[PDB]
Amino acid sequence: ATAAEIAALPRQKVELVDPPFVHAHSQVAEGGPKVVEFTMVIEEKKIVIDDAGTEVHAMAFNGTVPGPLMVVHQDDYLELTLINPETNTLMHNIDFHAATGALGGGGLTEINPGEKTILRFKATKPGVFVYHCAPPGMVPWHVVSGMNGAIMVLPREGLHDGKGKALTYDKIYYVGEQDFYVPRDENGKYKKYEAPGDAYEDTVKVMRTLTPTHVVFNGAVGALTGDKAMTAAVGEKVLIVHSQANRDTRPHLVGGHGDYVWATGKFNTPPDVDQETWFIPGGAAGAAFYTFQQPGIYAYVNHNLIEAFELGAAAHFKVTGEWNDDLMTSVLAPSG
Amino acid sequence: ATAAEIAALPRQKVELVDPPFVHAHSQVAEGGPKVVEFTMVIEEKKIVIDDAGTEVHAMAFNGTVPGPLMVVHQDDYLELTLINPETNTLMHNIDFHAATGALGGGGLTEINPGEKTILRFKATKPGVFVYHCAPPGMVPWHVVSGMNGAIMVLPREGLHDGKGKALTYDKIYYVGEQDFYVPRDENGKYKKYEAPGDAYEDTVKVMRTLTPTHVVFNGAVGALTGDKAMTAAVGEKVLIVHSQANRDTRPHLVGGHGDYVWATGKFNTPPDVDQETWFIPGGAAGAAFYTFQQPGIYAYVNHNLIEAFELGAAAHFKVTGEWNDDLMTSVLAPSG
Amino acid sequence: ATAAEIAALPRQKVELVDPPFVHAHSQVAEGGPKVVEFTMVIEEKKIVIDDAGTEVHAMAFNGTVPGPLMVVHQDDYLELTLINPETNTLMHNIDFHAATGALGGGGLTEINPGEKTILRFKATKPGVFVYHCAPPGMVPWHVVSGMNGAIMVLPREGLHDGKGKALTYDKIYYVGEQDFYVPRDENGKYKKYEAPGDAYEDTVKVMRTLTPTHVVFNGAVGALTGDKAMTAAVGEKVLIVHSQANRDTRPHLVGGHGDYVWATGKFNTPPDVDQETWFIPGGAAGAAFYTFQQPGIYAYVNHNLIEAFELGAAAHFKVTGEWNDDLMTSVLAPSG
Ligand SMILES: O=N[O-]
Ligand SMILES: O=N[O-]
Ligand SMILES: O=N[O-]
Ligand SMILES: [Cu+2]
Ligand SMILES: [Cu+2]
Ligand SMILES: [Cu+2]
Ligand SMILES: [Cu+2]
Ligand SMILES: [Cu+2]
Ligand SMILES: [Cu+2]
Repeated sequence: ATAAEIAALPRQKVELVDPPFVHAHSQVAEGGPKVVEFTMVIEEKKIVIDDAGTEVHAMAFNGTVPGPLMVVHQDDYLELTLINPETNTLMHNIDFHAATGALGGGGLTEINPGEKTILRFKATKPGVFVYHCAPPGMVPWHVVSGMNGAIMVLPREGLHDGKGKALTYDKIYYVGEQDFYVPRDENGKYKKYEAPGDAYEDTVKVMRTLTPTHVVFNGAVGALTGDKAMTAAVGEKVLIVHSQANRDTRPHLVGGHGDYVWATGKFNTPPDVDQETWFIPGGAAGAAFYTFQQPGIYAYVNHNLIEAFELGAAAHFKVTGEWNDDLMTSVLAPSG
Repeated sequence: ATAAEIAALPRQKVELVDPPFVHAHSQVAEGGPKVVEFTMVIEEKKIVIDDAGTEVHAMAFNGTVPGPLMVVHQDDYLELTLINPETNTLMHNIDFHAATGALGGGGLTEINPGEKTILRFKATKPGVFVYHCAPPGMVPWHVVSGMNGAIMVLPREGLHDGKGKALTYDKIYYVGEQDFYVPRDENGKYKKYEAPGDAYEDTVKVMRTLTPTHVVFNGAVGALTGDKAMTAAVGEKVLIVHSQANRDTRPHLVGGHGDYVWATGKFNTPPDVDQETWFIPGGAAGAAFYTFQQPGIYAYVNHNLIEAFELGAAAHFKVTGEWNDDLMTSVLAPSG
Repeated sequence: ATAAEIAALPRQKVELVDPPFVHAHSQVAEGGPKVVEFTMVIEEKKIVIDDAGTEVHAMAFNGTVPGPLMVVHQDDYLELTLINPETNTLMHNIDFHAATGALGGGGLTEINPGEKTILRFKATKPGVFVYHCAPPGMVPWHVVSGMNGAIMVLPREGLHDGKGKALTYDKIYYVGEQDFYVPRDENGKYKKYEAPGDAYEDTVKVMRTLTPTHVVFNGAVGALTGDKAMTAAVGEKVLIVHSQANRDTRPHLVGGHGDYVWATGKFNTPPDVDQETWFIPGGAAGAAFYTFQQPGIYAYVNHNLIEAFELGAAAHFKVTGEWNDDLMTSVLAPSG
């Protein structure tokens, strides 16, 4: 397309929403290609990641960890206005794994505190993709400080299974998984720092052990539980997008399955089916489609159970509806 | 189907056998859907896992680590009677990843010592699936104490390749891989405990390093080597079911291949072919089909070779038959 | 084929080149099956792997880490003459994951210093495969000392996508990724030794932590950068073969994609497409095909960013050509 043709395309400004929710969109594209506009302000901010009060100096796109899910359709253009407020202290940028050129956009979006930039790229490939900050020489530190999220590039005709049958979800959730490396003192207690820079040296030492102290969903142990548990109903079709920008994960819906899973996150790659536990490598996003069949509470976890239950990688789903005794029944309840 | 229809299905009791062997079954279903009954007694007992007398207080379904492989066909019902003797000290339950609802059955099978329960579930999806104990609040501790196994839900018409041709094995083995986390004193010696609970704190500390002290097959270093090597003959077709309920593994048959590998373990997902090393994520089972072409001793390992040869994840296959010089030949033996 | 039939086949002597380059070959087979001859001399030598002068006692096939890529076609025979110079101190052998029998050839190629051997095997399965040394009792030590490489067994008809359309590359690069476990002294300084055997005990203790001190490409931090950055031009199709003989990796071309990726490395397994980050388990090789569309510098990394940017797993591609503003453009460059 020529600059003239792109300039003639319609523009649509989208208001982002905080994970695990996803901004309104249509699965099947409405009309032809458009330039979809998003705006995100970067906030370096202290966040608490567990019940003990452990703090992390997060580097957050749009103020959240993970950053929000941006949704467009194949061949649409995503135009991001990225702002680094003067209140921040570090330079930041953004690398869209969905984009082509200049290190995912990283080479064209380096902004110091007090600056902004607008990047536009054509979303030529359909799938879910990670996006993350990557300042030369300080790449992993920004990413494991929570500066990452994902986008979804839907095929213009929506999702289909491996044989061409349409797959239409009733609702979608975006689960961003984050590995944190928090320094500890001599008593094994997590340390707190005044400014982000103060924690750098101590944090890199922990990062080098390749052993996170916390592995969480939506920025904190238990973030997606209780009144923040995800919800569904028997018969409801749910797409769960999951990302991990730095480390491998293996999602599992306890009590359910992944009916169709684009484990690589790419929609032109046929989805695996009837999955118990799928695998998403560090640096990628994946998506699982499931139709709930039983009511009750479900856990959704990274299936290295130590990471799930000791480190924080566990969420819950509350599901309404009628119990199905054909699928499962307690013939004899626990008894002597 | 109707309530009367389910109640009218035949019921069949099957006797289990210890891993790596598998109980009698037919690859193609015999007759229509049935309710297949199994019974397993849980045994908490000390087992020695290496050549230095290292002990683990195992939590073993049917007295073995891994628990036995249960085999049924798609749309049969699996009805398990699970028994927790009064001589045990902990509450246990079971989550079948093959099942749908109540956390895989975990929510309906919590049995204290002195209790039993009977769970029935319809095996709606074909494939090999992990099953494991999962008491709320102590899930990884039970799983890494060896309380896990797998089941195989065969398609009613048996296995097929990606093109629809039948794949009929001559024999099948079940290799359960276990990551253990045994505490050590300050001198580096593995600690011993009187009761399972006594080791809880020390064990969770090791678990949090995400670094197992041992990674073994069939519950101990060298359990499937030497006089306990698995066997085959040139020309024989073998299915090797492999599971890991908590941590990733990458099986490899040294000197062989995985001709067809359902790496995700699900039969409706076409198998990868001609594999050198496949990948099974923690929380899943996989299956590899191979026709032996050469006689001799083969090693079968988790291909992180440190895990295989330093930590214990190495098994052997002893294969009889005629050597094929076309496939391989020493043109010039080692010589000065 | 009979011994006589094999004896009658034409032979072709190949001259190997140092990674990441690949020796001359034809994608589509030129004529019928042949016996392709290769010769490699094993060199035990010191290599410096980081800018702090850290040393590793490398055990290098052909004198490099990784060993060179050998290319043949399906059903050709690969005849390797392996030499262990009297100047070396250890016995070595070779296991080709591409081969069938005798532990991949390892059981037939054990040569002490001063000996040589000639092994011939039929390349019956198409794809990229790892090859590595594996002396009984000291397998991982040789592999993590850099004694591994890969070979590519091309289909006779060249590469094809999942629907049969031909995929012909303009350039091919071989990236061998190595996990190193270098002992440190009481002050965190890396130790040096005057003999390979002298570091054995210290090295095994680090290996057991399953935590590498370095993760590098072509044997050293920054190896494939600067004077060694890989090159291409906009419009060129490039195949990147990547192997890791002992530990998992997750390749990612920063600013690009894996248009077609045989993640399992096997050509009869259809490639995944539009990949952002692919996964190669320890003990395997994989291959990604990409057509460059933007000029500039690209980073190529293992996407656990700590492994890439703290431990050393990062390479660069320098691409020439015209920038494409349709694919990506800076609407507003970084500014106040
Ligand atoms: O089935 N998840 O523990
Ligand atoms: O080919 N197994 O080391
Ligand atoms: O997109 N690689 O950090
Ligand atoms: Cu940043
Ligand atoms: Cu990235
Ligand atoms: Cu238990
Ligand atoms: Cu589970
Ligand atoms: Cu060697
Ligand atoms: Cu190997």
